[PDB]
Amino acid sequence: MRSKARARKL
Amino acid sequence: DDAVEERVINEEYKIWKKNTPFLYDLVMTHALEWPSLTAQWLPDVTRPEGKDFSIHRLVLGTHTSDEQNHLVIASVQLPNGKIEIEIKINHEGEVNRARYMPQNPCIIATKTPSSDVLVFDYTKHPSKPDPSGECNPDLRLRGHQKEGYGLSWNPNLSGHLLSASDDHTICLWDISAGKVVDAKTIFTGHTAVVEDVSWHLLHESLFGSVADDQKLMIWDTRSNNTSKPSHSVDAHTAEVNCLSFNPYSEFILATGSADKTVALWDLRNLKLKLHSFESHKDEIFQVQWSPHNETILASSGTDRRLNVWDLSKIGEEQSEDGPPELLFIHGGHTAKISDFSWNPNEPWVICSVSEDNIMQVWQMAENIYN
Repeated sequence: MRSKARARKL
Repeated sequence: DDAVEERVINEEYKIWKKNTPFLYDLVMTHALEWPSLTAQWLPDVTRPEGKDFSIHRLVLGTHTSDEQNHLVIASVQLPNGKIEIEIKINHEGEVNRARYMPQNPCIIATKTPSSDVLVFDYTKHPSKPDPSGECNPDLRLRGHQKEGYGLSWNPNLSGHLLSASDDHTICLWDISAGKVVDAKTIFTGHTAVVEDVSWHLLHESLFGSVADDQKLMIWDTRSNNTSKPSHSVDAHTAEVNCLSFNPYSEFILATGSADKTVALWDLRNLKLKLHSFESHKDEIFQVQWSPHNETILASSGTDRRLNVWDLSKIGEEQSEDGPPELLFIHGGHTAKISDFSWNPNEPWVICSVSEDNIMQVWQMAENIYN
């Protein structure tokens, strides 16, 4: 079961 | 020790960046506004008369931290080179996975962080998405209790869609007759999170699934028993995250695992793994056969590498620096690779997307495979 990272904006 | 690895990653990328003129015939890098968890080339190519490039298109998505998400169609110009977004459609939560329907490639299924599987006809949504952020899918497909990633359209029966979920189930819908469609069938054979599902490319009744229970299961839709598959294989020593059927060899498929290996399988004798491809230093999340070359497959995951394998080199002598069947290591990404797609119209071109917003469209040098 994968753990998504917290996404950063560019 | 944490931000030491940051130095390791920065120095390896410096060496990789310096070596691209000998290792690649093409490298295009593009920073997306938000990262995509998903990537799939659309089937069409346009070659405008008297221009030095061709135009290809990709299905992408967003993964935001607490901002409006979108399903995305991008265009890519490839030489005989810009990357541009053509449409953004409002989507509820991040796009876990997006896949186009072979029989009508305007139709895109998506996996959301809720249990709904959504279906969009992308030509029925405005050019600009509405600032309100409202999601208006063309269908909502009900059946799951949790999110998932696995999604597969049947190439031999239009409108038949499979989906895998963290609820331990696989759902089947027949979308052909913003309404809600309940699952035609729910397959309950796995005892843990189902990570991936894929239809066989030739046999309309046949599909495979892989799960955190470490199993590869082979299912037949003609069976009245939805709690037990036709075959059940102890595939790996950890979670199995992906599978892919070989498009030229109807008995052959590949699975990728948190055990850091890709396994090669023959459907006729699933007691005996044919080969184990070893070189990844972490969990594998995607595996894909080349559309053009029967002995070629690729794999990616958490170690930030995309490996290309050539099965015909299994057993060759050396003298080592890697096994003989490892054709190429793509080291252009500096974060986890979430998905990748082989371009169906330009042999050896791959698009790969990672967690740090990077999209790369690339092609290894010709002398490496020829």
